[PDB]
Amino acid sequence: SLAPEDGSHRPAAEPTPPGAQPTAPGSLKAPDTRNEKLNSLEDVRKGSENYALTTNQGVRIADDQNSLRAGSRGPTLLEDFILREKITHFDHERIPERIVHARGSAAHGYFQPYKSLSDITKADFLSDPNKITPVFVRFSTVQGGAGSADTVRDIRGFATKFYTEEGIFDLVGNNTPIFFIQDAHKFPDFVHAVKPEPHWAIPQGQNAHDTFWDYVSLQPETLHNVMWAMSDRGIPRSYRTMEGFGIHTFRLINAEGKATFVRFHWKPLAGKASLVWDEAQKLTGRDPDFHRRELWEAIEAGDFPEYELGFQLIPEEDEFKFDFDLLDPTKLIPEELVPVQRVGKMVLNRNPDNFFAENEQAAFHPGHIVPGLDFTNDPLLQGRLFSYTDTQISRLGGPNFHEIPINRPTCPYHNFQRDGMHRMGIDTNPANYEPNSINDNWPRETPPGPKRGGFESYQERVEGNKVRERSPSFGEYYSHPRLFWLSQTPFEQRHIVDGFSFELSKVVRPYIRERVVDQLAHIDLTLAQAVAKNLGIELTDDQLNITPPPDVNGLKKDPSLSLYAIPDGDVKGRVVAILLNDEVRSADLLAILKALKAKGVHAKLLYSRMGEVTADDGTVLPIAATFAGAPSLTVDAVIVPCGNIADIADNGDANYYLMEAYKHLKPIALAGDARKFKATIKIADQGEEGIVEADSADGSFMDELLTLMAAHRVWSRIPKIDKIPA
Amino acid sequence: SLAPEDGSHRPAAEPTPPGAQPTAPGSLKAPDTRNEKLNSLEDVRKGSENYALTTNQGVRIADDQNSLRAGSRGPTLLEDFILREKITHFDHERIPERIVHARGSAAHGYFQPYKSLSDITKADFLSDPNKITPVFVRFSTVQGGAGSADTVRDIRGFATKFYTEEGIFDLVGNNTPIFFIQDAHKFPDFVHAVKPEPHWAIPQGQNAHDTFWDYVSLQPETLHNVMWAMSDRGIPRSYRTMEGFGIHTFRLINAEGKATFVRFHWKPLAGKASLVWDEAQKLTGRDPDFHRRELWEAIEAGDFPEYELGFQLIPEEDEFKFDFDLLDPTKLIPEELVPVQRVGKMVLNRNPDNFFAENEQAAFHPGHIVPGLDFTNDPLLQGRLFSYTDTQISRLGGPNFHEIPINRPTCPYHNFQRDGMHRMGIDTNPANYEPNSINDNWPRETPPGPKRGGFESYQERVEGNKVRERSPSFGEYYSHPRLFWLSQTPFEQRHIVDGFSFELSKVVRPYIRERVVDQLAHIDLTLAQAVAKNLGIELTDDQLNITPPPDVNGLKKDPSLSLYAIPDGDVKGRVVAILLNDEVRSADLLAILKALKAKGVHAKLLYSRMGEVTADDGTVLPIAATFAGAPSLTVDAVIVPCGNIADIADNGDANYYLMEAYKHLKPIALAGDARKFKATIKIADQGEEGIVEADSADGSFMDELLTLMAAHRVWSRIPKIDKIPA
Ligand code: HDD
Ligand code: HDD
Repeated sequence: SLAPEDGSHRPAAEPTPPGAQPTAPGSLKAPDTRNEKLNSLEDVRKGSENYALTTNQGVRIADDQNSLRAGSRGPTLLEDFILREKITHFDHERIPERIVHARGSAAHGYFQPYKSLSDITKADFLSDPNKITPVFVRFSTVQGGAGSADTVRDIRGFATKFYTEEGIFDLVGNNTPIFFIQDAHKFPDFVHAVKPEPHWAIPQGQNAHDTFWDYVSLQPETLHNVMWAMSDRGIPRSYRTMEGFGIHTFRLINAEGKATFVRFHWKPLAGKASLVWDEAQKLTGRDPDFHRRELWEAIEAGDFPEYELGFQLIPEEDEFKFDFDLLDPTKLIPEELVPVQRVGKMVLNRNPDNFFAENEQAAFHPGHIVPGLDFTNDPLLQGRLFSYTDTQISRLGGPNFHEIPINRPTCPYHNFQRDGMHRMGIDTNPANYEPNSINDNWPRETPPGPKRGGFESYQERVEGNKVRERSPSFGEYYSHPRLFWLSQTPFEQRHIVDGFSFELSKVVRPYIRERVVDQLAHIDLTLAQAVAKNLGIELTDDQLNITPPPDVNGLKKDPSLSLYAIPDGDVKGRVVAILLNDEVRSADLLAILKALKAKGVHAKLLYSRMGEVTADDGTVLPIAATFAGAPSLTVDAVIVPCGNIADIADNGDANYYLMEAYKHLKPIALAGDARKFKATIKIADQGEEGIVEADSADGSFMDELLTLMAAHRVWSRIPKIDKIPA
Repeated sequence: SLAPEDGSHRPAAEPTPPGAQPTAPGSLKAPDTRNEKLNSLEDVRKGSENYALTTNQGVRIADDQNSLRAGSRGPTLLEDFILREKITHFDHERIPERIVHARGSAAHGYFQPYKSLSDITKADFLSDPNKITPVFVRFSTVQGGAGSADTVRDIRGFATKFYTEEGIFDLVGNNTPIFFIQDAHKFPDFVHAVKPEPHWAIPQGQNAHDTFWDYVSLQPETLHNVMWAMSDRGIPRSYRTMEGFGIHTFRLINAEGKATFVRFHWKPLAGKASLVWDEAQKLTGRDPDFHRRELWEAIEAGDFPEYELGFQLIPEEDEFKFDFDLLDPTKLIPEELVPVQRVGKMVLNRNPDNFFAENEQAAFHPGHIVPGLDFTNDPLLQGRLFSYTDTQISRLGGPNFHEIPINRPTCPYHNFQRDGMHRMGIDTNPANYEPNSINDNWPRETPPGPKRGGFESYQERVEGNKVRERSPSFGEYYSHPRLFWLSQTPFEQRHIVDGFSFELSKVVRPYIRERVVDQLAHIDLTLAQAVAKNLGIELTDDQLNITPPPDVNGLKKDPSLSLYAIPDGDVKGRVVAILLNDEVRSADLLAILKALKAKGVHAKLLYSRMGEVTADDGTVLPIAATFAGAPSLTVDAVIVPCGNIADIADNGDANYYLMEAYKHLKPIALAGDARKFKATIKIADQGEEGIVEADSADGSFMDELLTLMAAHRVWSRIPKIDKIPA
């Protein structure tokens, strides 16, 4: 036996906080969590304990340490079938990554609606508040490869597979409410532009290069989503703290055949929260798997990601009531004009067992709809419907990708389709066609109906010539970017300016930067001037005189577009670094941890080495990480208790830890002699908002810190940070 | 026309320093760089200027902006073949990445021997110093995906495809002289252990995780390459500044049929140089494409990567003369015992045109040898021979991957093989079998001979039973790690310690850390105690009393194992950050740029914003990047000219710039009022070795600076950096 005697190789099969236990496969970690999809994957789950090592043919292997050779220093023999099976399988492990959104992290969960929506849709998964629908959700970036970093600036994908009783419904969204382009025909162009440039394949995971800004400068329709991407929306703190949107207008179809237009929304119940750019960038180097890790660990801890499904609903007769086209995917529907009606709740409560088998192989496709939904003519949606079926033929090896376990419906599926690579189902039907008499025409078509009926498209009127033409109604590019800008707080505006300025600095051809600044002058002259200035560009007289675009249906702002305008902080599942010394004051530590535990906030105990330290009273404190190994990038706040402060006062790493957290606007709390650390970050004797300080770590020292954490970052600190060399 | 009037979209077709011009495909950048292989690709290069946009079938496209739809707001029509072709090709762009070494960067060049080697090898490419062999070289990391970061801690791959007159020879090596494991049967185990863990696919590009150290702790044969990976060898400054090795003993065979044992080496003519860990890790976040960028830009600048090919030659009668087995790929041959004969030089002088077509699709395989070379019984080599043919069947789509342009021989190739997916050659031979009379038996076998002859294996004697058994002569695991350890400088020793300490700190299961510490105590107690101390572990008495392993054939060190013991700095191609201010002392800048130019050292002008600044004498200085956009991580030294130092004196980014560079041991030079920056980095009034300072930037100031740059980093500074919060 290689396992240790004390059984410490095996993670506890119960919820534990991040870092307490090694992470494990979801069905070993949380064996008691179940839903109908997880249950149905049981036939393909393979265990391992107490089984013999075999070939794939079931032959027991005696020596898995050597090749077969003629003499123990001799040549390897071709007859070594155990070696060749094992190397062959290794040699063919990889499958193509997704063309876009290659980088992504996934979890199982469930959805339930709040009430029946049968008055507006016959969709079965929305028919009954008791009806629970298993889900599999994959979150992702867009641009980078599967091995790229999580906390890049990019759009995020938020893809949900609902395993309904009437088929698979995939809701394939992003974390911003619009897309960059209007017609699918341009997708390979846009994607080629944002992707690594084709001569040298640089840069990975970054829009900060010439071809992307070239495209944008020439295609003003992209400016709306670019504004989002340049805002702090482009750097979420967690997949748990971002919004999701279906982007397109789709249709709900009720049992009377009435169509209602709908846009889909996901509201994060843990609230909205983003990083700051310098933090996000550095974090791609300190922990390129930060969001993937954070997601897995939240679930293992029982901080399950929760989201609320919502619908913006527009009657058919209201199609033309707005200043923009409902079918234009570069246009959002302001919540001030059409509120989001709450629909149901989704909880992600189980990690996969095998990342490749469940996550890498999952195929999501927005054409996968169910009776009670239908499409519209949104010409970007329209082209999507072709792609997500097509791409699976190479990515997943052929037309039986629905038989890969994670993709299988849990409801019945029967039809006359046969064969194809790696065909699993063995059909016993004497007929493989219809109509047939030799099996009495089974499986049979089902008329549409109120429930359990066949799919019928809504009979929308089509009238016009066969044209490759953009609708004139789509030809307005600035008003939405402007509404977005005006809806942001002043610090969010600063961050947008600085996103454009940093990205444009990396564009080598100066005329591209100028053409982008010219485009910004059409959206807002304040934004345009602030960017221009950071680039050494002066606006012309002409540019200074560009009339701003009209407001959107009378709105001069919509605060639902801002991350922070309306506080919606949740501290549960956030993390605090506690910087230890070799003689910690235990009364400080007890108080800190007790207050954190009460609010569901985790802690990591840091020191200059691993092992343990002993507190003043003899208490042994296990160290999670070093200052350098778990940098401030990875936590939401930092607390330093009293003790032997001299032990760390001249530690570069410990000082720097505070400077980095200070710069990135995080709450910092210092107790007793840990107040000495005020010098390092240049805090006045009388203190400042965002630095909590006191003789000892209570009375209200933890309440104040916890209040700063609910506000996420100390925005008021922003003018103070250019000073600090961090 | 969309290009700018002044033609600044197009980079000059002449060598230019990094950042001076946009980078370009190699045949547009260096159209007159030719070699036989590059010329032979001309049939497949496709241009673009002045051609009409078409489908793949050659049909001109009128509107590449719109799908075809029934009405300009109507549905997309299935008959849109233009859209579907474009989206189909997009949907299938990706191919499986390499199972290992997926991340890599490649260039064209040539090789030429220094003298005829026909005394020891009939290999045609080694027959005449005037024989020029085109080459294609791909450098890589090992663990991470195609999308992961360059400056990770990893082994690096160094693969060279020689397009010889008698066949392709691929020399498929790494940047350390041994591998982790003895027998190819264990390669899937080792690789699964090092790769992201299967439940959650974390971590990317890092050995710093439980499963890797689990394997290492249980397989002491790994310890030798583990030591190299934990040293600064695991973090090269550049693919130009690392060694390459074939690892295995192979054979040269001469025209008389005499076999000589050979190990291959590549010696970098730019010298050996590595980053420090904190810089490397941070650089994976600031520029994950840094090595790829730096290789491409060196070649565009004319800093061609050059390497000397070297052979360690051991006569057949000397097979058993050492105290390790020549066929054990975890053992190196110390150059103190068998010197490296320098045999030729390879120059990398042209970048690819298309990364995907030339780099991603390149197939290298060590079984691709030519008459004059042969294999040995090394059980790791033996197993590789199977893998590199097998893996291309999925990765490159079939058995015709040799017809992919970058992979084609430039010499004749004719045989009876036919068909296979994407067969390009159209065979006219009446026969597809031999022996045949219908084509008079052509193409025909060729007897082996001194030149242009067929391949015959060296008739090595085999005697032994069919066994799966490790040779007992491979059962020694510690003496090579020890020799490597003892051969490092004191500062390289500290970085090895820090390497294990950092990595093991991230292993969650503490017993794994302990088991690894125990292994180190079988190598060297000093090492084992220093790593234990960082982990909060105490060695027992038993561990304190483990006898060290014996010397290697009497050697207690070999300075050729160190990166830095023997000075071999070359500053050509290195880069310095010059930090600007809004009134630069122009006389300082003239002197600096002049001295750098003379040594081939590049410069990047940095400021708080883009655009320009104007010098005291009115010279207009273009800014390359901001302090934040081109961090000190990306440069070899920092110089700060005099001028209006007040302008940057209080800029946090400029201050941090100097702190970061100082912490990573880089030379810093400060002229006139720039010396006010001594305060940010805590430098005593009467100066410190590694900080160049003077009233102005005279001739002596630049010589001192360039002398430091030749020593790569200021190792004496290491005790000062603990103090610095950066
Ligand atoms: C016409 C092509 C096309 C266009 C216009 C879009 N996409 Fe897409 N998308 C794909 C073609 C595609 C794809 C090529 O089919 C992918 C890559 C691999 C795959 O399975 O689907 C994909 C993947 C993909 C994923 C990852 C699903 C997963 O995690 O596996 C998400 C979240 C989206 N897309 C979301 C969007 C949104 C919100 C869009 C605009 C509203 C959008 N896509 C436009
Ligand atoms: C038994 C399997 C096996 C073993 C023991 C090794 N490798 Fe390997 N290697 C592969 C199987 C393989 C592979 C699966 O066939 C790869 C992956 C993709 C490809 O085309 O070849 C590969 C790729 C690969 C590459 C990248 C080539 C390129 O850039 O495309 C390098 C540099 C090496 N290997 C070097 C080594 C060295 C120096 C080894 C030990 C001395 C070694 N490999 C052991």
